[PDB]
Amino acid sequence: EAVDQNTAIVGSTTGSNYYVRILSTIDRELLKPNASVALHKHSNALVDVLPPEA
Amino acid sequence: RTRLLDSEIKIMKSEVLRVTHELQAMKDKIKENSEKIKVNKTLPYLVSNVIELLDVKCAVIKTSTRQTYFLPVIGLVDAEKLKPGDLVGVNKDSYLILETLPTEYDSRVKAMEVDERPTEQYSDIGGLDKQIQELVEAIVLPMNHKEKFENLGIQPPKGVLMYGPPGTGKTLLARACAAQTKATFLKLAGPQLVQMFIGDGAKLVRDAFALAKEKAPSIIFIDELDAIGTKRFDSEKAGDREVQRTMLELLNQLDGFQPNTQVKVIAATNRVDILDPALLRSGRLDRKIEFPMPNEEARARIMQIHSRKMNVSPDVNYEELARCTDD
Amino acid sequence: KLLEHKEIDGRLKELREQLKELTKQYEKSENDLKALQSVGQIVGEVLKQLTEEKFIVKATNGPRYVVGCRRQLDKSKLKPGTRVALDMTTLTIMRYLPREVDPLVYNMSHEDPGNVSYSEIGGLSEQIRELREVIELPLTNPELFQRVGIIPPKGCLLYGPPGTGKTLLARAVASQLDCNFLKVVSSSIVDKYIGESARLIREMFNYARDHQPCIIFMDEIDAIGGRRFSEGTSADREIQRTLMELLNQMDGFDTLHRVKMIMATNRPDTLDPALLRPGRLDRKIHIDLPNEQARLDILKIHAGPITKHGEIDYEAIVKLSDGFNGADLRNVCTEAGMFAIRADHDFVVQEDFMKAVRKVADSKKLESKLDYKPV
Amino acid sequence: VLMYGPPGCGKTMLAKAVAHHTTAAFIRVVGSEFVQKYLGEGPRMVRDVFRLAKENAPAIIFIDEIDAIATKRFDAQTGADREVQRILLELLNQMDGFDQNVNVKVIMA
Amino acid sequence: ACFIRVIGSELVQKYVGEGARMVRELFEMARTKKACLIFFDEIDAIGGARFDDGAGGDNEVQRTMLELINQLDGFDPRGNIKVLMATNRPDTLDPALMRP
Amino acid sequence: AADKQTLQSEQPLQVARCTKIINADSEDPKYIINVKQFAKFVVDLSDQVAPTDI
Ligand SMILES: Nc1ncnc2c1ncn2[C@@H]1O[C@H](COP(=O)(O)OP(=O)(O)OP(O)(O)=S)[C@@H](O)[C@H]1O
Ligand SMILES: Nc1ncnc2c1ncn2[C@@H]1O[C@H](COP(=O)(O)OP(=O)(O)OP(O)(O)=S)[C@@H](O)[C@H]1O
Repeated sequence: EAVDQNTAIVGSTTGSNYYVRILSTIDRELLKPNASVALHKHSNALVDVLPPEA
Repeated sequence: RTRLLDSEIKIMKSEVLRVTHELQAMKDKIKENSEKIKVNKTLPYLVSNVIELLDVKCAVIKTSTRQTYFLPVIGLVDAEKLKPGDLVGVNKDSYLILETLPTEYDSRVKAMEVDERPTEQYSDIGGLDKQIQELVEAIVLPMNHKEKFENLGIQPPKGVLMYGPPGTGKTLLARACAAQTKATFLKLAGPQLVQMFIGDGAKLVRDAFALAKEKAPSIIFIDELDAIGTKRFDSEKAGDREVQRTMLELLNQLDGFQPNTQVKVIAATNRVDILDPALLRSGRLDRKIEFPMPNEEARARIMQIHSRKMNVSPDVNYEELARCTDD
Repeated sequence: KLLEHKEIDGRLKELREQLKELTKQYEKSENDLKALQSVGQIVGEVLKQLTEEKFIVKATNGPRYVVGCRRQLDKSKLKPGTRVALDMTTLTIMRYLPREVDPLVYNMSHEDPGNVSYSEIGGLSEQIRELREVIELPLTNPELFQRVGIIPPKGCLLYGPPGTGKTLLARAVASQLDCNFLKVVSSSIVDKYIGESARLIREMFNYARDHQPCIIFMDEIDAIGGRRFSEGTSADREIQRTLMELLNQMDGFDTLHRVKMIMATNRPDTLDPALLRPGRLDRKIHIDLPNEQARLDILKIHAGPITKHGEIDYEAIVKLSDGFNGADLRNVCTEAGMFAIRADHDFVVQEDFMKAVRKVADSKKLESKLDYKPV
Repeated sequence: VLMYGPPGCGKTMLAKAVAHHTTAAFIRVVGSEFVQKYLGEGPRMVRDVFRLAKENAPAIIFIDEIDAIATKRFDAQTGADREVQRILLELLNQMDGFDQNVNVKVIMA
Repeated sequence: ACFIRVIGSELVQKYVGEGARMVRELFEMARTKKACLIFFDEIDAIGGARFDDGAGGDNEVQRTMLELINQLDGFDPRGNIKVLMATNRPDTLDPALMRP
Repeated sequence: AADKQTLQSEQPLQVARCTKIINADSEDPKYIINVKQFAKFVVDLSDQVAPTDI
C-alpha cells in the first residue's frame, strides 16, 4: 500500500515488511495489486515494477 | 676425472633444491597449514550436506541451515573420497569443503548394538547338540575360514532358521554365539519393524546393512521375524501396507540383488506357518532347523544347569525329576 | 674409479623422489591455498528472462532477484526451468549447471555392481533370446525398426514363484549393456508425505529424459502399484495417485527415447488392469520352475568349482529333485559340500547331494500357493 | 470437456493432435502433483495457471486429469483432508461455473 | 520410614538426557539414604521396546532407559534400596531387565 | 542506581551462549552442539574450563 505521495509500503521476499520512499519514475497507478516490483539490496527503494510473473 | 665434478656440483644443487623441496614443503606449509589450522579453528566449522558433485571437481553444498552453495572448486578433499548425500564441514566465510564428518550413523542404530554381551558358555545348551554342530558349521566357520569353503569351492551359507516350541531355547543361541564367538554382535526385534511412522523401515534395513557392510563380522540376530513376516492377502479395504514394505525390503535387500558375505542373518521364530514362501526360499534363510522338545535327559541337563550354582544336596535323581516332567 | 657415479646418481634419484612426492603435494596444497580465495556460489533457478541482461530468478532457499550473467555465459541457453549459479556478494550469474540429482537417485543408481553375463544362467534360452529382442536391439541399432518403420516397443514383466532369479536375470542384463542402469527396489517411494514420491519419480524421469540410453528396473511393485478399488484406506489413495504418476509418465505427452523399463514381480494379479494394456508394457513373459534339462544344466553350472571324482550321479540328483531354482541348486550344492565338510571330506562325495535333496525337499513343507497367473 | 473409455483407447492421443493443430498457447499441467504439503499450495498452482492464463490470452490452455484427486466423496475425515478439501473447493470455486474468456477446454479423462 | 513416589511421564521434558539427568538425581538420592523406596509407574513410556527405523525421534526415552539399566542393576548394585515397577503388561519390557 | 557504576564496568565482560550439547568424539573433548534453531556443530572448548563436566 501507499501512505502518501511517492512513498509506500512493500513486503519482500526477505520475510519482513517495509515502508519505502518510491521515485516519480513509475506511473502513480501501476501499483494496484501486489505486483512484481524491484527494490534495492542495501537501502530498499523502488526502481521499477513488472506487471506479469509466475 | 670430471664426471664426479659435474655430479658433485649437481649434488650441491641437490642439497640446494632439497632445501627448496623442504622450503616448498615447510615454508609454504607455514602459510598453508597455519591458515588451514586457523580455518579449521574458525568455528565448529559449519557442518553441512553435499547435494551433488560435478566434474566440469565441482560440488554443491547445502548448509545445516538448509541453504545452498555451489562451488566449482572443491578444496581439501578429493571427488572420490566424498560422495553426495554426506555430512560435510564447510567454512562459514569462504564456504569451502574442509573435512568429512565421521558421524555417518543413526541414533538407535547405535543404541541397537548390545554392548554388555552376557556370557553363555556351551555347557548350557543341552539336547540341541546336533543343532549346535550344524549351527557352528553353518555360521561360525563363515566367520573364520572362507578358505575352508573355496578350497573345496561351494559357498558360505545364507541365513539359518531357529524354530520349535517357544521354551526349548532360541535365546540360547543368541547369548551363546555372542559370548563365545568374538565377532560384532547385533540383534533385531520384530515390533521394532511395526511402526506408526510410515515409510521408514527401509531406512532401518538398508542402514543396518550398511552398518554390517562397515562392521563386516556382523552377526544380526533377527528376533520374532514372524511378527512382520505374514503370508499376504488379496482383499479389499482390509490390512496395512508398510509392514509389507519393510518385509519385502528385507527380502529385496537380502536376496534378489547385491549379495554380500559381510552379513550373517540369524532369525528365530516360534511358528513358521505364517511366514511367506519368499521369506525362506533358499538364499533368504538357507537352513530349516527344527528344535526337539527336550526328550528326557535334556530337561534333566538344563534343570541341573540352573542348579549349578545353588546348594544341591546329593539326594537328587535328575532322571526321576525330568522323567516325571511330561510336556 | 667409477663408484662415485652411482653414489651421486642414487642420491639424485632418491632426492628427486623426495622433491617430486613432496613439492607436487605442495603444489596441490598451493592450489588449496588458492582455493582459500574461492567463493561459494548461490544455487538457484531462472524464473524468466526479461531483457538482454535482466533475469528474474529465485533462490531455492528463499528470496527472488533480477540479476545478470558474467560476459560469455551463453544467455540464450538459459531457459525457464534451468538450474543456474549466482555469485555470493554481487549475486551475479556465474554458471549454469546440468540439473540436480537429489542423491536418493545416486544411492541406488551407482550402488549397482556389474555381474557376469548370461553364462551364469540358463534354461531360459527362449526368454534370453526373445527378451533380448525386446531389450537390447534399438540401442544396438534402432533403424531396422526404422527399416520397417515401426516404433520400437517399451517394456515387459517377469513373474512366477518368487526368487527364481528374476532379479539375477536383470543382473545378467546389467552385465550385458553396461551403460545407463537405474535399478530401484521400488517400495521406499512413500516417505511420509504426499507429492514427494511423485517428485522423486519426476526427478528420475527427467534424468531419463536428459540421458539418452537409460534402463529402468523396478522390483516388488505390489507395494507401489496396487489395485484401484473404491477408496477405503487413506494410505491407498496415495498409492492410487502414485500409480497414476506411472500411468501418465510411462507414456506421457512426449514418448520416451531409449528409456527401457524392465519389470519383475511376485504376483502380477493385483496390478491394476489399466497397467495390463500393451504399449506400456509389451508382454508378461513367464519364468518357470525348472524342468529336467533345465535343472541339469543349471546344476552343472553349480557343479563347477567342485573337488569331485568320477561319481557324479546327475540323473539321481535331477530326478530325485522335483522343482528347484538356480538358488535352490545353490542350496543343494552348497549344503552337499557342507555335508562333505561335515566330518571334513576334503574331496566331494556324491552321496551328500542326496542328503541335501532330503533336507531341502523336506523343507518345502512350508510353502504353498505356488502361482499367481496374470490376466 | 469430459472423456472416458478403457485404458488403451489412445486417451492422450487426442490431446496430442489437438495440441499439434492449434496455434494457441497450450499451457499443460498434469494432475497428481496437485497433492502437496503447504496450505493452499495446489490451489495457488491453479490460481497461478489462471492469472497467467488471463494474462496471456483466451487462447487454449490445457489440463488432463479427473481421477481420484477430485472424487465426489466430500464427506470423510480420512487423511489429507486439508488437501482433499482445498482441492475439491478449488476445483469447484475456480470452475465458478464459468470464467467465459480463458482456458479453452480443460479436457478431463 | 522412607518413600518417594515417581510417575513415569513426569520425565517427559523436552531436553536430551534431562530424564537421564533425573535418573542420575534419583540414584544419587537413593544412596544418600538407607532402606528407601522410590516407586515406578507408567513404565511403557519410559521404554522397554527398542522401536527404531530411520527417524531419530523419541530418543531421550531411549538413552534415559539405557541410563536406567546402567544405574539400576550392574555397576555397584542396590543395597538398602528397593523400587517397585507398575504396569498392565509384562509385554512391553526389555529382556535386559528380564535379565533373570 | 545502587550498583550503576559496576554495571558500567560489566559491559566489557559478556560471554556464553546457551547451546545444548548433543555428543562428543573420543580420545579428546571434541563435543557436538546444536544452538537452538540454525544448525548443528562439532565443537571444541576454550582452554580455561573443565573438559570433564561438558
Ligand atoms: N537353556 C535355557 N535357559 C534359560 N531359559 C530357557 C532355556 N531354554 C528355554 N528357556 C526358556 O524358554 C522361554 C522362551 O525361550 P525363547 O524361545 O528363547 O524366548 P523368545 O526370545 O521369546 O523366542 P521367540 O518368542 O520364539 S522369538 C523362556 O522362558 C526361556 O527362559
Ligand atoms: N488407435 C491407435 N492406434 C495406434 N497407436 C495408438 C493408438 N492410440 C494410441 N496409440 C499409441 O499410443 C500413443 C498414445 O496413447 P495414449 O493416448 O497415451 O493412451 P493413454 O492416454 O496412455 O491411455 P490412458 O490415458 O492410460 S486411459 C501414441 O503415440 C501411439 O504410439
